[PDB]
Amino acid sequence: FVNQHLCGSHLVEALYLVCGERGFFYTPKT
Amino acid sequence: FVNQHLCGSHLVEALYLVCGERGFFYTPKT
Amino acid sequence: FVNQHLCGSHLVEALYLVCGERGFFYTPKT
Amino acid sequence: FVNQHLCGSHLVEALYLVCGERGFFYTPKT
Amino acid sequence: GIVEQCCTSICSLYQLENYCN
Amino acid sequence: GIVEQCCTSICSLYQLENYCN
Amino acid sequence: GIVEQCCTSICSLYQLENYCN
Amino acid sequence: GIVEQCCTSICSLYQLENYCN
Ligand SMILES: [Cl-]
Ligand SMILES: [Cl-]
Ligand SMILES: [Cl-]
Ligand SMILES: [Cl-]
Ligand code: NA
Ligand code: NA
Ligand SMILES: [Zn+2]
Ligand SMILES: [Zn+2]
Ligand SMILES: [Zn+2]
Ligand SMILES: [Zn+2]
Repeated sequence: FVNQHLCGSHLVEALYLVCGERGFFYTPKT
Repeated sequence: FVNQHLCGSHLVEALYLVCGERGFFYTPKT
Repeated sequence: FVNQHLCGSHLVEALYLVCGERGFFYTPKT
Repeated sequence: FVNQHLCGSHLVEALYLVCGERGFFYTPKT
Repeated sequence: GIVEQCCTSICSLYQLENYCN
Repeated sequence: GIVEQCCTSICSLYQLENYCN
Repeated sequence: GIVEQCCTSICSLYQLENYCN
Repeated sequence: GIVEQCCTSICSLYQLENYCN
């Protein structure tokens, strides 16, 4: 995997690349 | 004509900003 | 994203003097 | 280890590389 | 739908909150 | 949530393979 | 509880008082 | 108290490990 400290459009967009057609939830909240 | 795959990676833009702190839900199925 | 690991030092740097006789109370978890 | 007198700001910066993700406090009073 | 309107048509940043987390 | 794991530190595919449906 | 704001934002000799010992 | 042990004289990584929560 591209192993990095991802943030911004660097992250959640990448899910849809791997997370598939199921869906996802975004918790910005630490 | 209808590329959700692109709509999904573009919208995914507008999903994060508007809901960057409240976050968001998505299901690519739907 | 922002690095507090670095960023904090400048800060953990500042807690001491400005604090004086009292000193500070930190927690590197939250 | 490095061992010397440890006073002023120089020390407050020591518990940062030694204390970890746990947390800390600072008491200036000897 | 969400995949019907925002795609063949554009969406305005306000209605976008309809489908938020 | 995810940030402590992935933005503050690096997250691998299967570490977030848990974040989806 | 300050480490998340006083990082990307600016606080000096007057706002951080809130979190000092 | 905290300083006299490490500042006046020398202090060691473990003698210092007690100054953490
Ligand atoms: Cl595109
Ligand atoms: Cl960046
Ligand atoms: Cl820096
Ligand atoms: Cl000196
Ligand atoms: Na982009
Ligand atoms: Na220095
Ligand atoms: Zn960037
Ligand atoms: Zn695009
Ligand atoms: Zn720095
Ligand atoms: Zn000096």
